[PDB]
Amino acid sequence: KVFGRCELAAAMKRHGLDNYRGYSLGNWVCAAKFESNFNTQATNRNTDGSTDYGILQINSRWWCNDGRTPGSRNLCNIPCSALLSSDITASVNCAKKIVSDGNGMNAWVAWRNRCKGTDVQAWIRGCRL
Repeated sequence: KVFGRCELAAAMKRHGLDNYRGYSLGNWVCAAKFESNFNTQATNRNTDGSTDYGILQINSRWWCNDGRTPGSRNLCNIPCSALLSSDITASVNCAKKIVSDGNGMNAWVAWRNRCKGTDVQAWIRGCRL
């Protein structure tokens, strides 16, 4: 699905993301613009061979089942392609837990560089929720 700016994210709050586990709603919409370009079908195989999946860019190495990942933990218990699907109602669950790890946003590389120190609520500005 190709999502628009203001219509790609209203569902996050529909899935519990408002100031969840201390992260502001100012910090969520920035990152996906930096991991799959508002796109759900973008998954990218790192040099590490653990292919990343979804807008979220989740790698096959620590979280989901693809089978081309040796030694994969698969803590998420979900087929990796179940993430990319037109319906995103379940992928956020693993996301909503990835941070509880105590690394929170550390797992994502874009928020730490492109979204850190930014005008984050300026990504939620101008929209109706």
